[PDB]
Amino acid sequence: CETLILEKQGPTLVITINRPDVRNAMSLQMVAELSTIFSEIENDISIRAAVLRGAGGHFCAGGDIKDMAGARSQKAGEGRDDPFYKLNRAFGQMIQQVNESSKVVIAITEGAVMGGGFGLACVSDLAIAGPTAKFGMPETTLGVIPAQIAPFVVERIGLTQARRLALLGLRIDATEACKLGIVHQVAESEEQLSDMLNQALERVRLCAPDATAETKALLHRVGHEAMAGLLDDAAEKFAAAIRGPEGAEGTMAFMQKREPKWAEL
Amino acid sequence: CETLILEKQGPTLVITINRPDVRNAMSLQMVAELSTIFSEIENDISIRAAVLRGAGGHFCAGGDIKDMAGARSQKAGEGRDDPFYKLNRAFGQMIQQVNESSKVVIAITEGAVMGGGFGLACVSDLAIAGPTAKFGMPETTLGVIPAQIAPFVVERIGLTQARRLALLGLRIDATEACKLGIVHQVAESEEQLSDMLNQALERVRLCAPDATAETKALLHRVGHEAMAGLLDDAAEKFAAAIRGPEGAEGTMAFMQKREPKWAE
Amino acid sequence: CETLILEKQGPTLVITINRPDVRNAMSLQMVAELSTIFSEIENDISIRAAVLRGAGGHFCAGGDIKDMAGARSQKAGEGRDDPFYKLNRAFGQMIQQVNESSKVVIAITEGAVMGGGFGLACVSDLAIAGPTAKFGMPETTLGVIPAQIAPFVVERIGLTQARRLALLGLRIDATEACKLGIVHQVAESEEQLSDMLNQALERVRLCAPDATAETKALLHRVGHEAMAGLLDDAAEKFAAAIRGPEGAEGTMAFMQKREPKWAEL
Repeated sequence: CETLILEKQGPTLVITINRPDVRNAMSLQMVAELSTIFSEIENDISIRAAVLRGAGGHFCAGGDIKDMAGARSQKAGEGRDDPFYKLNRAFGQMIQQVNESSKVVIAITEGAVMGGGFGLACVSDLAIAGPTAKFGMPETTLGVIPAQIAPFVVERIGLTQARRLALLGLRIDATEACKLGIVHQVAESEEQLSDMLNQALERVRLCAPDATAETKALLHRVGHEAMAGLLDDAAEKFAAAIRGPEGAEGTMAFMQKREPKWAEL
Repeated sequence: CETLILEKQGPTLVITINRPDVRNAMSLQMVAELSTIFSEIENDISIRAAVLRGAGGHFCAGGDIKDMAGARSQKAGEGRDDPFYKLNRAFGQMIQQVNESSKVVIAITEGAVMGGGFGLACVSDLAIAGPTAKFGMPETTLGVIPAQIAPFVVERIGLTQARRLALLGLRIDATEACKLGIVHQVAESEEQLSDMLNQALERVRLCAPDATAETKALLHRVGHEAMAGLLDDAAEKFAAAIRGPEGAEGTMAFMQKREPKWAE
Repeated sequence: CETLILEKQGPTLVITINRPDVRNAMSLQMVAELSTIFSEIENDISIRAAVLRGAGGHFCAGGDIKDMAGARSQKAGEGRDDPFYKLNRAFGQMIQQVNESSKVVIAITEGAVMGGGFGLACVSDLAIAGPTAKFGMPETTLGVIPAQIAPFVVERIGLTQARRLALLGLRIDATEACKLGIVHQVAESEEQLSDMLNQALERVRLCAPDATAETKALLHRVGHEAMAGLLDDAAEKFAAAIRGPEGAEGTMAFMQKREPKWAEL
């Protein structure tokens, strides 16, 4: 990886965004590497959680002006052939992919949180903010549509709060972001961040990977199909988990007050 | 009823979940009794609210291990004839049915709130927690899918807050449950809990029964169909209500600065 | 306009509801004039924002009895032809229209906010409450279904908080209204109300009109079609904006550390 530092750490992969020189501005190249890492871990057993963090006290400054310059310089198509379409769309593919990943996705969100980075925060299972975290959508002030980001902001916090943020192009701080639900928690120091992150990784260790993945997929279906058919499907998944190896293991563990296999070390 | 105490009390049915010995663990039998009570009152016009409360300071400890034992020992099945399927699915049927009941459903949640109990709280029109209420999804921790509960958590508080509770299997206190919208209010004493309950029941007395039920049914349709057609249907319901008994009665009551008949 | 005082200031149309005599009870005539104004400005490119305010310290005290009496007098009919149908439906028509307007809609809500007024507040891009603001749904208390208003309350604040307000016929104050998301901010006094308005109008000045409009329409689509197809269309809108007058102008503005033309004082 050119753009990211990877580190295994028990059942959890730490992904550090590694371009502190340009405040982690997000380039097409990064997008592709993120897409790749998430595709590779998707059907991997040892990885239960993925932590997203930026090197240098900044999560993401925005896009990379260079990819835009690059795309202007290419031949103009008009459709999905247009280099600006292709450039922009890949941000949404990757964000959506991360949203639907079978892994527990944790975003540690420091300093600037913009563009693609704001999107990633909007699709995490847990987001923790550092006290300098700033979240903004200045796009319309530049005559640009926040096309790939705003839709995840609507899912994240709802239409009512998203309207205000997106259409007035506001920049907000960690405390307001937490109140709105962009992030779940705010840490008042670099220390508290660590504790909060560790507590959450503790939680990941105790939770069963297959059950966690099946649950997560059920959650994304709520509200997009009738509840009754969803619950039918949910009950089949329950019956299947009970008769499969994880549920078997989990029963034994509660019998003897001991930790289950997936939770050891 | 064997798992529930039913007490009528004006236009309000008080349903007390009554297995204090096992801190109100929810059994298939309880599921069936709840489902039956709610079908029976669905049209009984003298009942306007149902209050759900657990005896002995706990709402629901979880599922009944004995129902699972029972299912294990039955003959295994393919898919929807699997006994685990039937057992689990019945919980979601009851919860969905409570959610769509034409009555105003108030939940009073104290102590442990888990499994079916958590689901019921997530499906109430008003939920009031006592200071000791704890809400947890420990399921994935035991290699179990919280299949019939988590979906109602998502409906109740949104995907963003539900993914965190469910996927980290957290257990939260009343204040956090209120802040997220699992419950609407938190009492700080048993007394404050009674008063809030009584204020809510007073509001139920003042509200017209057929209009409350029609309104409720429309609230559930929002976001599951095109808004323009919903408003069309809603305007027909408006017209019908105005023609009918309650509208007539309601306008007069306001004209004569007096309580309407359903408030009696 | 018979019920409304209209005032233009910059690209902001200030619409003042003007029946202080009856605390701004919303008549069928008011509904018709509101719908007319929003139809006309929909293309007028000199208007960027519409501000809704009430005269005399109240936003809307409810429906107009006169319209109801009028409707009882008319020939009864069935379904679409029922005069009660017609009377009711038009309120939702207008509210939906205002919800989807291309303009940034700001609601300034004081005193009573009920009926159509509550509905409007629930479809604003930004709502600011003054300290006297009171929001209620007394309809079922009168044997009436709040048919046109409640569906927007559900979109505004969610089913969970809306079931309580609506089905117990509650009336709440400004700070509870803010906590639930009916309004986005609350003022302590008159002059704070003015600052908040001016700050919002400043943000409107800085945001480019066409991009604001395209973004707003993408936002209303979220949750009502598959995400992937929506991001497809979003990227198309992004490309077209980049290659349009507004996008070219905006990059310029940022090249020469100068305001873009749409910001022009």
